[PDB]
Amino acid sequence: SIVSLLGIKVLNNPAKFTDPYEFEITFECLESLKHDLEWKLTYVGSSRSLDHDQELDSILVGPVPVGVNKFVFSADPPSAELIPASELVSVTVILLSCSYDGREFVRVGYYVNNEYDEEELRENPPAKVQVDHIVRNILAEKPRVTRFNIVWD
Amino acid sequence: QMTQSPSSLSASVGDRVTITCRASQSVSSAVAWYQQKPGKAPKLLIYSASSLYSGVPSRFSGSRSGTDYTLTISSLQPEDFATYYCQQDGWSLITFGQGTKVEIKRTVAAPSVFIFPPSDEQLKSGTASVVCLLNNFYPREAKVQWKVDNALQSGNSQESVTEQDSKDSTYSLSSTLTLSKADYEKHKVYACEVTHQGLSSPVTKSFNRG
Amino acid sequence: EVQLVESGGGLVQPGGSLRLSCAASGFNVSYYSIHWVRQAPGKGLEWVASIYPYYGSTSYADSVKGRFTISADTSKNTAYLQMNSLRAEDTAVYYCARGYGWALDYWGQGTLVTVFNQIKPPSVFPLAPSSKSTSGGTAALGCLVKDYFPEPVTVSWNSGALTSGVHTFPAVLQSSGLYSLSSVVTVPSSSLGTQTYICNVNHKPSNTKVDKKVEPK
Repeated sequence: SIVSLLGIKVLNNPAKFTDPYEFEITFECLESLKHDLEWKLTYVGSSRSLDHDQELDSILVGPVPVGVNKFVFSADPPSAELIPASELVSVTVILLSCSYDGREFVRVGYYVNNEYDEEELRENPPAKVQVDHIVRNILAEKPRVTRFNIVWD
Repeated sequence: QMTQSPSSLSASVGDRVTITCRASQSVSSAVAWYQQKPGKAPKLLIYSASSLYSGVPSRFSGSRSGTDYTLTISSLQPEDFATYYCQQDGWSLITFGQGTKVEIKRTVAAPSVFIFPPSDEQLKSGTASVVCLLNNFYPREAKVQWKVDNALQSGNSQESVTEQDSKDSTYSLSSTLTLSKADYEKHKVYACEVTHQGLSSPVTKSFNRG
Repeated sequence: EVQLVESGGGLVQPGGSLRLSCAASGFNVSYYSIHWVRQAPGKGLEWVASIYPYYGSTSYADSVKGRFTISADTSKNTAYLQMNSLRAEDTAVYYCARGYGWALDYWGQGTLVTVFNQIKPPSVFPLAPSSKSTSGGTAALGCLVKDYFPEPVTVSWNSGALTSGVHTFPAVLQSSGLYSLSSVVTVPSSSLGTQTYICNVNHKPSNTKVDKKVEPK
């Protein structure tokens, strides 16, 4: 691997469902690359009969200097209209990945708990979901990292 | 948080096999499947419910319905007889299923039944172990009853079974009846009575003395 | 060339402690989660503890919480399991494994942890062949390896020259808390008392080696 992930911090946690995800990412690039790096955030929800996946946001970073790199990725929140009501207040996953020329080489997975912010709503969840009352809590200190060997240049 | 059944199944090369685990949550990312053979470390097959791990044969696949997760082997190969484990990597805890041993089918084979009195060396020490050997039988299910002067024994025997023989796929079993020397030397007829599908009626192997 | 190599396992009494180590080769532990999973003989896999990268945050099984601590030293590229307040039920092979997302990709070969109250060498008795152990052209004979602690014992026949027709059974834990096992072999009945049959029993915890010649009766 030409790129090593050195640190990753969620800056705003817990947060509203509709708040952007702020990831402070520290990495090192060990030699010059021809292309930019593409950071992506993916939502994965699990309902009874299928998963729902959403590409939440992506950003191209480059040209990448050799050595240490650090930035905050502020990723757009999910499109709630694409998520079943029951899944909006469930445990879900987000996957933060980096790719090179379209090839994913690192993936950082997080558990996320979503619940209503009022006792009455938690115990009597309404038929018509009230997204402004949903709070997310990312399990930010226990990242689930996967690395993949890729072709670089 | 994670339950697996059954503990074992018997199958033939060419069979489609499925093993299911019930998880506490439906999060697909959390579930993985492993293979383990005796004397070796586990090997990852499937991760995140349905992703095939690098280098693993395509006949292994994983799926999810609700909180039920299933490993499918599309057609068992000779090297696939092993124990399979599911895993749930949860919010707080990792839980493994109890494991499912996939064993190989063969035709019924009755045990050969042999009996061993206690050695004089052991009796001198104050104990008597009487051993019944059931050699090379199939299937594994068998019942061994001990009788001393025709009295059925309870609570004073233990059994051990081998794993399937790699050449003929049979099992063997040893049952040990343990008595004090005084009790052993007080009775005459010691008998091992074996019930097994391959025997038309229970077989008894016995000897006299003590 | 990814490898995890566990060490530190050994014999310990209840209430004592051990430190296991997991030396990583072919990768940097700072980029991965690391896990300890144990397995008692003939039993299933039981997760013990996990440590996560970047934060060094940790998770523990309920059975070990407050007694075991997992850690990592990234400069030594090693992970550790400090096991305090050991209990008999902690006896097992302990594997270190590398995290692969939510799964475990590379597992070490394991280190054995044996909790013992007292070391007891086995007594070895013959299972003598007789007219009660013959069928066809063969006879069964064996050795009973009784009342030892802890596991394991190893058994061979004729110093490893005899392997065909051998069944060495799993040890059983007796109600006394001591183990017993038997090993048997099937041989030609015409050979009894002419070809010698000797069971070689090794019990490393007590530094015991016994050879027992089994004679016909």
